[PDB]
Amino acid sequence: DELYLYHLTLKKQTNFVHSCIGHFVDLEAGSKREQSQLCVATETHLELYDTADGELKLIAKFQNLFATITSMKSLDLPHWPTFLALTSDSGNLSIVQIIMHAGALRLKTLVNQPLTRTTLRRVSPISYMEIDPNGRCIILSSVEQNKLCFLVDYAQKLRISSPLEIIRPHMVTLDMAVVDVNFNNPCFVTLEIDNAATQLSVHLIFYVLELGLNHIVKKADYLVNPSANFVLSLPDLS
Amino acid sequence: YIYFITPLLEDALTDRDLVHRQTASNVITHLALNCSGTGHEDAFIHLMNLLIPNIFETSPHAIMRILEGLEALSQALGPGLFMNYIWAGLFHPAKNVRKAFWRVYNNMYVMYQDAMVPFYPVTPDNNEEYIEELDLVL
Amino acid sequence: RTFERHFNEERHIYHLRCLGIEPSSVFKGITKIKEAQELWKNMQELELEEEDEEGNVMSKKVYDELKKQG
Amino acid sequence: SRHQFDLIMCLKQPGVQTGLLCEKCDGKCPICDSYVRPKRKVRVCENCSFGKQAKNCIICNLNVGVNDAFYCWECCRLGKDKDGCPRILNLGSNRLDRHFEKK
Amino acid sequence: LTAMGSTIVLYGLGKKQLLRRSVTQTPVSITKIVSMHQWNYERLAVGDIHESVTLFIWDPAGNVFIPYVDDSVKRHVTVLKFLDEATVIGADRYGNAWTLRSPPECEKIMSNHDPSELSNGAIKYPLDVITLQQKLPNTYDCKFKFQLLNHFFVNDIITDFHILDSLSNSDRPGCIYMGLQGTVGCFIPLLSKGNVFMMGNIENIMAEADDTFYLDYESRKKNNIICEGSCSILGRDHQEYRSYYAPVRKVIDGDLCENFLRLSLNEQEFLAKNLKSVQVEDIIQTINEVRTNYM
Amino acid sequence: KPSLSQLKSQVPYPQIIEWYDCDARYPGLLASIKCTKNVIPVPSHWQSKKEYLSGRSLLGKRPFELPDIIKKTNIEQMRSTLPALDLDYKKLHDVFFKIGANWKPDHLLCFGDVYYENRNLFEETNWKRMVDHKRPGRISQELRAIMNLPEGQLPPWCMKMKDIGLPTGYPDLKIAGLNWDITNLKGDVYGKIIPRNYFGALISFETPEFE
Amino acid sequence: MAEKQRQLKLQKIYKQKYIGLGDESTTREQWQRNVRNDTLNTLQGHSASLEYVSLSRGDLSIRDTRIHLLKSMSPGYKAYLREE
Amino acid sequence: NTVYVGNIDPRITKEQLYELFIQINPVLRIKYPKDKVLQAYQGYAFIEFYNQGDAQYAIKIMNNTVRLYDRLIKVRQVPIAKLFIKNLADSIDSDQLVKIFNKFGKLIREPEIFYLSKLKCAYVYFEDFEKADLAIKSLNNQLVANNRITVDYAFKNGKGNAKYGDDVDRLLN
Amino acid sequence: LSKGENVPYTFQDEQVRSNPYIYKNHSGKLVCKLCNTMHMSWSSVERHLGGKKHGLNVLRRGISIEKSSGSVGLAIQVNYSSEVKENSVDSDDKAKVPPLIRIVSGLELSDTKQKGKKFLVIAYEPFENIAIELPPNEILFSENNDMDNNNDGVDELNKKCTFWDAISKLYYVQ
Ligand SMILES: [Zn+2]
Ligand SMILES: [Zn+2]
Ligand SMILES: [Zn+2]
Ligand SMILES: [Zn+2]
Repeated sequence: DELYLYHLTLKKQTNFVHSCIGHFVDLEAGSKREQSQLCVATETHLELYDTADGELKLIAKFQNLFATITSMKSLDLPHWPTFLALTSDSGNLSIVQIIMHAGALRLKTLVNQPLTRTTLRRVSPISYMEIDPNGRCIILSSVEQNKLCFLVDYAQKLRISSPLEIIRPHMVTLDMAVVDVNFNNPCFVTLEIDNAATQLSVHLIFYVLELGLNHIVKKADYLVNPSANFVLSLPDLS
Repeated sequence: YIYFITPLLEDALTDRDLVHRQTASNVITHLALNCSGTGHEDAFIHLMNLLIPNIFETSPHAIMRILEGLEALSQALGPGLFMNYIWAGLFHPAKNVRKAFWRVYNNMYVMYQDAMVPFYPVTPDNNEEYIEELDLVL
Repeated sequence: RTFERHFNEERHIYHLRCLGIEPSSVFKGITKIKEAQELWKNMQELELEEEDEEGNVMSKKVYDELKKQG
Repeated sequence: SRHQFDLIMCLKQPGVQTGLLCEKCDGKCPICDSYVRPKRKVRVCENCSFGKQAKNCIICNLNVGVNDAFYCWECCRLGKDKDGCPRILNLGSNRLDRHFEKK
Repeated sequence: LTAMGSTIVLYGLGKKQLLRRSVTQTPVSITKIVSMHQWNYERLAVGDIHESVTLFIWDPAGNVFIPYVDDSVKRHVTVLKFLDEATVIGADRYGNAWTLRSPPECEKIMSNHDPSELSNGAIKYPLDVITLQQKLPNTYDCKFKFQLLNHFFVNDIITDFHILDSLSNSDRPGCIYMGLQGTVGCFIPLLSKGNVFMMGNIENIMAEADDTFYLDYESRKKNNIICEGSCSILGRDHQEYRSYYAPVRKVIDGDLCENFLRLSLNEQEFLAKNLKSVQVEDIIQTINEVRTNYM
Repeated sequence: KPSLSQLKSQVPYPQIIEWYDCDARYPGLLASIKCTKNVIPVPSHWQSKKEYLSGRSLLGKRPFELPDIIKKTNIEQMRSTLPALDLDYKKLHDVFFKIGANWKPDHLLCFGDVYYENRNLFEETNWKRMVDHKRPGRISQELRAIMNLPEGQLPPWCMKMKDIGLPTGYPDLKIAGLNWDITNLKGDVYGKIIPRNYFGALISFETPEFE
Repeated sequence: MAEKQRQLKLQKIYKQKYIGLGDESTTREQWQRNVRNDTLNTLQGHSASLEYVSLSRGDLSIRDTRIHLLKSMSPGYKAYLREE
Repeated sequence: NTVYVGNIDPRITKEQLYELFIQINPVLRIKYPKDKVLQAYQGYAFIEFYNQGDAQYAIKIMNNTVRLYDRLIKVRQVPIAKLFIKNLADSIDSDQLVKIFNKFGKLIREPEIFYLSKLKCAYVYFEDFEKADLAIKSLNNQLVANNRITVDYAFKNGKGNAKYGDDVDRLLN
Repeated sequence: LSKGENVPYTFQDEQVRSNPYIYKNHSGKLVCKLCNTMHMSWSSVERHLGGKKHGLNVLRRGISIEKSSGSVGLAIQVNYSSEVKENSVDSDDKAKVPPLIRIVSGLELSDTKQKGKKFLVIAYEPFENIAIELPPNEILFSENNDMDNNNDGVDELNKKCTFWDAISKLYYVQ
């Protein structure tokens, strides 16, 4: 008497929330390496596109992911294709390498580190993700509560260091954009607004991860007017 | 296999001594966890209706097994259909019923944060600020 | 307990009923005659189109009255 | 643990390293102590690894561990998997009272 | 048939303006009516913002709609449609796609009685429903309830449902929706108890496949796909992600069973050994049947 | 501490509010939650010191009874309980899957039901089963022996219905010799009431096969 | 005894990790704040419910609605809008 | 909506009652009290129908119609001014009291003559507190039948409070 | 401990009991249905019966019970035993009490099937009761036979028209 149903997605969700710029696989060429290529994801859906022909081409539309991808970034690490560092629901940092397997491109996982709990939730250190431009450390955060940093290493096998925490209990975070560095030390900037305050105060704050002592440091805290929006990094000035 | 054993759990959850009510809830944990999403869900409402009165029961062993039982039934019924029982005495005058229900609300909150969001009992006049954007329609 | 049973009784129902407040379960919290009165006080348009097409404001019963005069 | 109340777990951010169980505690979920259907590997925080203490079993923390410790399927469904580092710290009253009872 | 914020109004045409042919006040709980639909001028289904849906009847000579059924869970409805006389599909703000069925005990009363009897007059209800009215006036105030028929989590916000009697001459009537982010998807009813059993077993295979590869890997390292999320590429289980706000009930995902086609032959023949049933080729046949035949 | 009369005035369903709801820390909010749509009240055995079960109701409960489907499997005779088995595996496997596929308990419970101590379901199921079989116009042979009313004989109230008329709640009731033919009276029946596919119809029913 | 004394401890830990958890006595304000934060996080997190809010409010850009929701989590944000 | 039933065989079961009375009308509920001491019913019942009309019709049809175990079943259906008066004359009959107090107020019931200490006193029931105010105003400390009589309110300390005036005013209205 | 007595289960639907209270419920444990007490072992039961609360409940049940609950005539000649079995019982226990007669209406019988006539029942302690149907509304119902002497015995019927030859054991009634 019941009603049994069968679901199909005929045409996938089309609103692209994420992109990453790296060079992923070597296709149809014996040896070629060029940084022009891009991978684009919307929550569940994911795709790979190519360039350098002057006009963007579709390469591969990968298998159904069945999750909510909350950030996607290409990390490039010194000494090699690029693989995308991908955080999502399930609270798992998932470093994924798209590859050429059998007859068609496949989406292959390398390391997924457990974080928080499996859902979208405000404590979950996702929704803000960025990578040191030299590929030394992935860095994650959440609104309110915690911020994490994983120190990336590469060897015969990919290797992820244990996370580095900073816990600011009431500070809810926005616009995590990270400053590039010369190998000196990874540094990143946030606009943090306080959850419990009698007035509206959004202050920008700098963090410098000290590779020497292996912890993240609060360096400069500057209060700005409540209308603050976002942050970008200026590379050098020298 | 459920369907047969709910009248068996019927007598177990009813019985006087506190051991049957304990041990039977342990059946409800292993049954509700891996039978969730199968589409029965009309037997788990029955089982819950038998469990809820046991929340006030003391002793460590029965209370942890009962709580685990309610948590397993949360995934069989779903967060909201399970919450409809709790919101009532979640405040309450009695300092005890309150102390008892805030625990189940703690476990439910740990299992579900954004899963309970549509299900809060909040209207614009129920709380001061509410959220103006939940009332928008396009 | 005896007082909680006093709320459903012949006599108390005679006091509510003879006071003018219809006795029922909703009125069982309370002794005092004053507040029950405010409780009872808190307990207690169609456009039928005249042929001229100005009766678009004209109510049902009004258009029935003009059925009687018409 | 589940059966013994005086025990206190760690519950910190799980690191990249897997816990280990002694031959005696082998094949048990650190949470509910269920021998059946394992699911995932446990992971322990830095402050639970460091030196020799890393080699000990993560339940009894006395004997040396060998096999990786697994979360049972149910504790992964309930999500008690990802709470934190599931390493027992204190030894509990039972083991001590045994030790001094014998001699 | 228009919906004010609280109340439902029925307008007919007139000259110099249009006029109110009927007005019906809603029960206390309903605040706004976001979407609503009819069944062949006999019945209504009315959605809210916060609460779920309520089914009415057009009562002539009472010139009013009388609620005979309500829902047991708070659900925020974007859109709503009658699948049949007794059942309804709806969507949610939060990405849920659900289907409700009015219980049979109510349907016997609905077929065996006139609408005018419902509002006033006597339909003798079983004592149970009454005692539920006295015991729970806030819940059961509108008698009976819905029984949840299907529930499914598709992360979009479904804007429109479209029920079709046939898709490209196919036998099984489907229902194709379209979401906010843009999407199209189809719920096809499976007519058999056998095919839902095959598709069920295939969904169960593909569901924990990422767990099967992993436990196999460990077991073959003990005696002689490295990641735990190997075949899922991410961490979500199928039942958890597809459940979320509430457990899936009868809806079995065909977008998971459709990935089995894209696996390598070694992996397909590896997963298929879990069944005493038919081989891989027949699995691919069963999967590929729905797009060929059913639409 | 606002009086409950002042408190009941805020509530669309004021009949739930109780004298103790006056005394909550947040009575205005609690009165809004408790009367919100689907919330089911706290079980009522709080403020009782009896540990939620006192034997007075529990002394007379029946030990247990197997479902009729399982009792059909004959184990009741094989193993003696109150106060080598040789069972067919095909039979048992057919009982749970093929035979009992759709079998569900008679009662279960609805969403709003909560089980209070003195409640007993064994009576309520017998009351549903009672309303189902017992019908107007018919009388059981046992009750006919109690009334000394042989078959084919009109009941003793037939005359007062001749004077006063048919039952009010039974307009469609047909009684022999009055609104309905007297010869059709036979046996136990002296009167009788004489007034899809749901889009998912499975059209095939196949249980999982053992072999 | 010792079991309850573990219950208090796990209470303090989970209240730290997961932020809002009612204990026994929690003011209506303390709880309604948690409800507000959860709701806003759901509205911003899912790109669906963010599209819906952005189109409904008719704002010029998605990021304006998202930052509006984040800012709304601070109490002083209401008064800040009133001073404009 | 509930009717009383009596002269029931203790051997009768709720099943048999329901089967009997459903012939007459739909029966909402049957409360058929049992002694929980002896598990033996007391031979009476309360049958609650859905409306009043069914109850009345059932009373009319089923009363003394049917014999259950030879036993013929039975079916059946189911605050004012007061004045104390002291030092009355022994020549005053209750009817003379009636004629005295009628002009002041309409008597809901008859007066009650009782002897205290020897001392003839009475209670007089009026339908109105104001009519009783007239009776006290004129009759208090007045000589009738060559005996001085005193008229006041009867104790419950006596009637005539403010709440008494209010709720008596309502019961009248 | 139990003195070898079988204590039946609560559900067995009643061999006379010693104390008609202590049972075994559907479970194993022992119960006292008055006091609603659960006892683990028979010794605890014997302590319950020897306890003070059970006595109070027995008395309260006692009060609870004690508050509720020229013409034609016929002549009968009933004969009794010839010192055959009455040789074992002679302890002046109502032995001086003669047989008694009463007129009973058939409206009440163990079977309750047919009725509508009276019976002239005659009873004696050991022997079984005896009845005689009286269709005639009235026979031999006299009018002040003796001169109003008041030793009611049992009733006007017995003194008025009965004789008990106790020496020969012959009861005459007319
Ligand atoms: Zn640790
Ligand atoms: Zn160990
Ligand atoms: Zn476990
Ligand atoms: Zn006793």
